[PDB]
Amino acid sequence: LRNDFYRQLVGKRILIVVNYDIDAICASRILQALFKYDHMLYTVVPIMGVTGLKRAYGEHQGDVKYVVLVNCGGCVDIVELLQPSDDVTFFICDSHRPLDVCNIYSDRQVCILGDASLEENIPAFETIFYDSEGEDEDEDESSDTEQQHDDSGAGESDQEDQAPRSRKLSRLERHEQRILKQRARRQWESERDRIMFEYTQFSYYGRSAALMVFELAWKLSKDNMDLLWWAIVGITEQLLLGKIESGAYTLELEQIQSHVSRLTNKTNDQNTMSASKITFENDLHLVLYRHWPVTESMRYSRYSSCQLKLWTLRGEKRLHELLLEMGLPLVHARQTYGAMDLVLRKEFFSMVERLAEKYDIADIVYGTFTLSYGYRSRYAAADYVYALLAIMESVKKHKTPEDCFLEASDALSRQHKQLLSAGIDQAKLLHAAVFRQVQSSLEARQVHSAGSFFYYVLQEEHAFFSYPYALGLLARFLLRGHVATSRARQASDLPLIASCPLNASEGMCLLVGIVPVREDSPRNFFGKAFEQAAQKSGVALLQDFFEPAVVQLRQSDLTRFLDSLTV
Amino acid sequence: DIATIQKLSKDPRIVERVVASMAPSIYGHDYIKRALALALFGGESKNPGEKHKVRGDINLLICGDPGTAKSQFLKYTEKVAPRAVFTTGQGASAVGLYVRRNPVSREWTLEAGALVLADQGVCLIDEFDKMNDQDRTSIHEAMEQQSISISKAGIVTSLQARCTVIAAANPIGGRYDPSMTFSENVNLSEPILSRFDVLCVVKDEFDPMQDQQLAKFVVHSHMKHHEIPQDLLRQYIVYAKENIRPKLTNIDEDKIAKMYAQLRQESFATGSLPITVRHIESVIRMSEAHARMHLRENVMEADVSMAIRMMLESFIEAQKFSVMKKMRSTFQKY
Ligand SMILES: Nc1ncnc2c1ncn2[C@@H]1O[C@H](COP(=O)(O)OP(=O)(O)OP(=O)(O)O)[C@@H](O)[C@H]1O
Repeated sequence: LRNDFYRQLVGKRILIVVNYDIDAICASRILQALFKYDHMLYTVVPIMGVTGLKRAYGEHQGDVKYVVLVNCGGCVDIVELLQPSDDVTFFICDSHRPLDVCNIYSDRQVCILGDASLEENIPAFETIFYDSEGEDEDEDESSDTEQQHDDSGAGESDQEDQAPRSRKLSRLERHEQRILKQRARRQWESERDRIMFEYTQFSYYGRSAALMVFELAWKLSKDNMDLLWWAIVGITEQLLLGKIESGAYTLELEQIQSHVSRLTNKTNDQNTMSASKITFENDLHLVLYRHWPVTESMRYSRYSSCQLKLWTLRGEKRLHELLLEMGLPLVHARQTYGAMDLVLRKEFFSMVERLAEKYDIADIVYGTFTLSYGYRSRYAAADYVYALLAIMESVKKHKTPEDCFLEASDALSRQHKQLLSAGIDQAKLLHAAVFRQVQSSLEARQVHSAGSFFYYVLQEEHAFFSYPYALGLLARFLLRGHVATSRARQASDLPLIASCPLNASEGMCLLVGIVPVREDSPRNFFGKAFEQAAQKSGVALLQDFFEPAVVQLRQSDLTRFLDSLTV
Repeated sequence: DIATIQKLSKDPRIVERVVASMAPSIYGHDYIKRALALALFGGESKNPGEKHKVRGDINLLICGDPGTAKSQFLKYTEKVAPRAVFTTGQGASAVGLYVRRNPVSREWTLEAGALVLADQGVCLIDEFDKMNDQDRTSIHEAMEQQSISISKAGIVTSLQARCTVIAAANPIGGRYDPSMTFSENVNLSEPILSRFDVLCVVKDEFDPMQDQQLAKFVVHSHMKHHEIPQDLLRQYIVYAKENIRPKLTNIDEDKIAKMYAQLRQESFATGSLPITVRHIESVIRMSEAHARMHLRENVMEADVSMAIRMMLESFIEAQKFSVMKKMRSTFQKY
């Protein structure tokens, strides 16, 4: 709730919107709007990393009490992170959910939006910080330390039969005067079975970043159509239930339509140009039905391709055979779908949905929205987001990271669109440059298993694959690629790694972790899994991202680290 | 009976089984056998950005003997390979049978050569070396710029010549010289020397054992009255130079520089007859040729080192009685 706490929000603030994300911008531009509405000046921020965050707060060494960060938080007992915080108001709203408890407790400078059907970690603080063994926060028999310290009367207090609290059992000795430590460790470790179940085996994401924010601003009587679209963007990023889960899809078909359909501000007069209120339809995650012909865009998506195996010829043969049953002309299969004639381009999906039921594909259609600004053309559900990811354009000017962020947030207006087509173009060329490596690497047989996983390494830098989003995308097209056709049915289920050269950064051999096949809810080990070898030998590793599934190494200090990381 | 390919086509011994179907005619001469064998289907356009179109071309040459069987080597090429035309030495003045376009004379019939008439294929030459210098001029761009360009009519249009070239010439000096230098063996002008390729030669000296062996083979050849067939590999090479489109990757491409230096340092004014930056790139052509002989599309040290093997043999071939320069230089390489 903040139908009460929002009424705190008038004084000065800082609105930080942590490292690059589509949840980020969609969730934050609305609040920029909200906050120049009630006549507040504030601060939006680019985040380059947790160090970027810490210097940022360092540069804002004031007493801005209404500090705000969003889509982060699980890093420390962040009073340890952020010492000078005294009673300063922070707000966490992150869906990176497996977060510390010291950030949850200490009801001082934090917002426990603790609301979940998992009441599983209640004494998770009641024994690690509250108990201790072989400790110094205590007294001694001598008269020089005759003062009572922060006596928790627990293992946090002494273990020499000095514990006024801890009134479950005997006092002097259970079997010995220090069986205190024995039972302390019993509970400690027997329930580190569940502490190590947290944060040291697996990570995930939770819920939205900004649909809660839509309901917040909905209670103040705003029917901002565009805010529905921006939140739609925020979700349709990791609506990708194979990437990171939505789940609620068939429940949000009630939720969001109920937000928007039932309140019909015009039921009879809406046949107008500007922003004719949003609609909903059941369509695909075929990449880019609209502005391209079929036959290139039927070819660069993984799911349409992997099930029909087109990077070899034979897939094209069966492809043509299904265009045959579809009876699309090849010319028409090479003019833009919109550039087609009428009747075919109307009936296209109408036929494809039902007579693809019978030929190896079942999971291409979705439920989404689309709308006009005017009479130019009818933009698409995600063709923003696949234009966005192409704006992470790590050029060597050193300004372009933050500048491309600022550009991106200045994109989803109804105004700036000469760039949006730019994003489309950039996206397409990268999208088929993805495919351009798979044939090279598959049929060169670069699929290094090397034991319990599959593994890739690469050799030099591409501007595609300088940054790691494209890298995860590489790994997540090859994987299906190889494991369709080179295997029996036994070994299709193992995880994957991939090197990522950075000729820019003096030689670091970046990596990204990614998971085996077809287990949507059973997600990453790699919330910590890499860190094993970090303990065993341990060499210059990083975990800088609030994204977990990533590292950054030296050019060449990986292989032995990998041999340790065999297990 | 169409996986005729892939019941067999992936074996390691198939480096040499292609040689057994060149021309089933000659006892010796593995070298030119292999050279034509690779160059019949090798090729790569690799058009970089707007610069030019590099080559679907090569000019292998054998300047042998006036009468060692050479003109017969050529015909099986045609009887297998997809395109051609037959032409012998003493062609036109290289103009060809420059028209102005009218409905007078009933259209004033039109063409410019035969590399205009057969591109990405072959069209044949025999016994060249005693032809009009005014043709050795003329053909001297199409080989490498692979481009034609004309004038001198009612038009100045242009047209594509992507081809390779037959060789088939004749030496001067009677039959063939000793190991004494090659520029002295046949006398072609300076700005033609530019390009050059697969340098082989039918140098002859007498072994009676070999005379016995081949002559048995000959009379056996004259005794047929009434591994590969020609039935198939035709289609292998259609497939190979049509569909698959190889590549290269950094494996050892620095070694090429040391060997080019081995030319320039061992060879300065003795033998090294302006062999510029075409034959070097022909190195790549051999390697890409080998991998398409394998349908590989990439490679390790193997194909490039095979190129180095063959070139190392040849450039020892065309020296002096001091014949072992790169030989001594490459026992460490070899
Ligand atoms: N291994 C061989 N098998 C069959 N015939 C051979 C062989 N070696 C030499 N010959 C014979 O030698 C003759 C060579 O004459 P050919 O018709 O080849 O003219 P040429 O050698 O090309 O001479 P030029 O090119 O100087 O006119 C051919 O008849 C050929 O049959």
